Amino acid sequence: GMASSFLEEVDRLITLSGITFHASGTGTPELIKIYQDALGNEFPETYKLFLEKYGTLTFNGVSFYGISKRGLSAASIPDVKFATEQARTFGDINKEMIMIKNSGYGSIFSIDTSIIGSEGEPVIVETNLSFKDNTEKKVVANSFGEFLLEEIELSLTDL
Ligand SMILES: [Cl-]
Repeated sequence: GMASSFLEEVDRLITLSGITFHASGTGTPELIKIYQDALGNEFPETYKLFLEKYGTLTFNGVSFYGISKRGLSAASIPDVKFATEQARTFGDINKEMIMIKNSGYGSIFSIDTSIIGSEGEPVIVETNLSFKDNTEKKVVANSFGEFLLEEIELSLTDL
């Protein structure tokens, strides 16, 4: 299914691609457990697969957050614990959301563990500057895996 074919597909696409993908490479089963416990969230299967294989992934300056090289000592994005804790402190996302991408000002992308898509995983939501005021979310992808594949596909057509 989608989750069992996810890593093969991402690799197939990175292989075809001639852009450089920057991956921390530092995700491990132990660190995945530690991040989930710290944030208070279960990570969806495609996100944990991504964490284990890539850790983080940045390409064309498009950055998908995760387990950075410094791990618990990360002091900036693209570490997902850093980003998520920070956003919660500032009210831009809540305790059920895991921040995974920030495409310029006022556009935050999260795994929403409270909103399930059609593949048994949490969807990706986009939230903006007024989230702390109105809590509105926009669904922008059916799962973490599908979101990442969509953005890598876009890189294969657009400069
Ligand atoms: Cl890193």
